[PDB]
Amino acid sequence: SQPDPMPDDLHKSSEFTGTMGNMKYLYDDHYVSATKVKSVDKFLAHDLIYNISDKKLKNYDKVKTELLNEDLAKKYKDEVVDVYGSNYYVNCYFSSKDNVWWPGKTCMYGGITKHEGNHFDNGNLQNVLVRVYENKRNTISFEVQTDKKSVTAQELDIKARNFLINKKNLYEFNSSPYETGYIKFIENNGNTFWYDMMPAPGDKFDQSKYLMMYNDNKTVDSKSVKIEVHLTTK
Amino acid sequence: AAVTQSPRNKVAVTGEKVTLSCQQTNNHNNMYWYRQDTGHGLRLIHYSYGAGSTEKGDIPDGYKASRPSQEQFSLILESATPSQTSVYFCASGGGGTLYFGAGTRLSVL
Repeated sequence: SQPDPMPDDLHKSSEFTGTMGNMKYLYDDHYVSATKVKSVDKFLAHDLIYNISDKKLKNYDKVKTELLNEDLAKKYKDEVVDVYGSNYYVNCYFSSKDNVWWPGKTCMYGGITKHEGNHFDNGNLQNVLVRVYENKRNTISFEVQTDKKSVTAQELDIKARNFLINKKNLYEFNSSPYETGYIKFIENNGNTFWYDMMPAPGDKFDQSKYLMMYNDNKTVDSKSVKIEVHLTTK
Repeated sequence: AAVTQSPRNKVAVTGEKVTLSCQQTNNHNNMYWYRQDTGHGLRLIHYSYGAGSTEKGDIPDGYKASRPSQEQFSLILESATPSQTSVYFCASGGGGTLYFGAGTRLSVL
């Protein structure tokens, strides 16, 4: 398992001076979701393109997802899969040139699980408990739900942040009530890993580079996995 | 027209939530919200480089903004104050072009 964070490993919202609404955006009732799809194209060797239509607005009809490498893309290319992840538009490119708008398209990382045999007997959902710690005190717990036996850390991370934006103002348009935050996952076999929840310091937030951490397409057993969200206040 | 903003005229009471909407039809990458001192210049509140993204201009305080799609950029006064009384201009820009909306006159009494 990955070593837990020391305070110096964690981004601080106090050191970020841009618009925290750009981070909020990525997690606030925001996700690509599709069931039983197969990729239809690609751009580079490490990515897959799906015909998925925006159900909310009409921002896209195609979603490109990038995977860590070409061999991860080959794993899923011809498979019938489900897709769940957080998409972006700024710097969502389908060629080499910077600054190009690609109408009808959106981009994301990872988010792919094989469809067949990954679902529950009926219209049944699996609950995963999230324990939230504020300044080391477990003040709040809740469950997120998934239709999947093997679910990406990304999908659970999203559902957890979405709940917390709505109940605890995790991210707000200008800043956050929190100084640091990380989400740690604890697997059945003792393996743990975590993601920093705050933007890198500075005046700007690159959404694409932030989400790229999902490109490993890390999956967990939704039945046995544990999630802790650890926050400190300003 | 290139950029249409609405409402064109709005009178609001202190503390009401005011939203100004702006829609463009040429689908340029950049959208901007300015307010005009009047007898003076345009001052940048917020702008975006694309859907899902906004950045602070020179005078962001007291305004939020949302770019929910390429064509739409809205300015949000959560709690309207009388200092927010003025004229508001939406702009869209890109590919060596810059277009303006017709202006929103907002008065907060």
